[PDB]
Amino acid sequence: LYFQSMMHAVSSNGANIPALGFGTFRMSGAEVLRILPQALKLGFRHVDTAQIYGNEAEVGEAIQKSGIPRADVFLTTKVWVDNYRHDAFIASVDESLRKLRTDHVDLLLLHWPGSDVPMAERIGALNEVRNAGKVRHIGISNFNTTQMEEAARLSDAPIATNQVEYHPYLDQTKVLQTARRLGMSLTSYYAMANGKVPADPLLTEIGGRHGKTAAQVALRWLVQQQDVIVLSKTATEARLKENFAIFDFALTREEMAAVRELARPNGRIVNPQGLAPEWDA
Repeated sequence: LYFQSMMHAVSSNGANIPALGFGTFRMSGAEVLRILPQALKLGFRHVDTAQIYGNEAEVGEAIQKSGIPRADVFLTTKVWVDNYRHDAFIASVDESLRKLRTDHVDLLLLHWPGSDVPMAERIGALNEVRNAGKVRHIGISNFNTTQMEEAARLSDAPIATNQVEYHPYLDQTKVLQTARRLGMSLTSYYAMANGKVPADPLLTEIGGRHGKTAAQVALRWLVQQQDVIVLSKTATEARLKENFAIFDFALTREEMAAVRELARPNGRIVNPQGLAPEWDA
């Protein structure tokens, strides 16, 4: 069918997030200024950044210089945990918008659940900036299922997505099931599992069958799942074009089950003490 070879957007409780995004996590400012313009030319329309990454300024510059109308880009940033108290929260959002050279972001996330600031205060501030017209959609990041349920319950506005580490080596069964019940999506980071993916023999085998790399296989395995969005880090023009070409093909049912078997109890890469929650077991 005509639309099955094209990138989809993912219904994310009303947010419609493009299934593949340009993630600026792990990217320097200079890397962003070089590569993001090319990404946008090539056809990327979802850009993901955060206060803590320190590259919002360059994201803003790159988008502005691209000549892509603002309304055509889906732009996400994240509130850093140091900015969680109400007044710091509101101020940090205005500051992000100055760096991003726009009056609104499409999506604003709480970056991590771990904080002394009450959840309802953070969720309250998310809703405030949404109502102010500074944020179109609100969401969360690295929340466990208990916190997802709590966020959905406390928030007047729907929670669009939970952005979490997700790759073949980390099982997200419980998180996905909760997301789908609550109507939110899951946004994946670390699809490549810090280099494990290109070295995986099973993924290279499946990739071979389709004329695709192990990397494209992992990206496809994510993007082929219902309600899953994937962020890619492309620090060179070559990975850029490769990562984008994942709507060409589909994995068989058996290929999907096999990639799912790669999950390991020690597969999680990102686990900062204090910020990370008690992950679902």
